[PDB]
Amino acid sequence: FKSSGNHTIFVDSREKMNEFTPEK
Amino acid sequence: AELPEELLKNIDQKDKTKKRKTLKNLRKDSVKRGKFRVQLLSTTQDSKTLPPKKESSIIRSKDRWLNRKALNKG
Repeated sequence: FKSSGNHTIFVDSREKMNEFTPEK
Repeated sequence: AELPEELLKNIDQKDKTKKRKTLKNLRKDSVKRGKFRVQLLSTTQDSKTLPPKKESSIIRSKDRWLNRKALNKG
C-alpha cells in the first residue's frame, strides 16, 4: 500500500524556506 | 415697455493596511512545496531564552467562567 501522509521538512532560515524546491 | 435697441443688439452679437498584510504574510513559519509541506525552524538557543509563555485555553476557560451568568458580574 502506498503511503498517504504529510512530510514536513525543516529549515532554519526563512530565506532558505522561500527557495526550497523538492528536487533540490 | 419697448426694450432698448442697444440691449437687443448686444445680445445678438454675443450669441499602512497594505504593508500590514505584507507583515502578516511575512510572519509565516509554514509553506507548501511539491507534495511535502515545509516548516520553519527557530533557533534552539532562542527558545531557551524566551519565557515559557501561557496557554490561551486555560485563561479563556477562566474568562468564560469569570463572565458567567451565575456570577452576575454585570
